[PDB]
Amino acid sequence: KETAAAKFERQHMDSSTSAASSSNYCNQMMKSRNLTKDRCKPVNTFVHESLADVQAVCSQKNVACKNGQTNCYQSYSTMSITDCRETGSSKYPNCAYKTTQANKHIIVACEGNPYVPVHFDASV
Ligand SMILES: Nc1ncnc2c1ncn2[C@@H]1O[C@H](COP(=O)(O)N[C@@H](CCC(=O)O)C(=O)O)[C@@H](O)[C@H]1O
Repeated sequence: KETAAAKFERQHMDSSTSAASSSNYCNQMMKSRNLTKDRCKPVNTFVHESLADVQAVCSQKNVACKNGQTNCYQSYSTMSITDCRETGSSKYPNCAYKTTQANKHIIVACEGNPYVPVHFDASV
């Protein structure tokens, strides 16, 4: 099946643009990345940095993960991100999201060889 590293790129990487322009970004992105298939995925973040810059986080600030593992890393720099969060009114199969652009540090869990993000833990 899809590796954890590949799923991360699918769910969280969008190096295309440097930021969210349109208010339908999330609606569009959540559909295309297969995140509205069976249910509406309620919350998701996309990172608008290069894959190299994101993978480099795995050699930055080591921190605990939410689940208590210690293979999580905080980015030294703030990154361009978009937070997608389902509206109060959203109902499958017409999944509806609010798009919010931010610049924040990301925290990711890293694993494997090469040692790359496999989970998006938080932005801060
Ligand atoms: N440290 C951990 N290492 C590996 N898996 C973990 C860890 N911790 C939990 N999992 C479980 O494996 C999934 C893979 O991480 P996602 O990037 O897909 N999921 C984000 C939602 C996306 C967002 O927030 O933008 C999240 O739930 O934070 C987690 O949802 C959790 O069920």
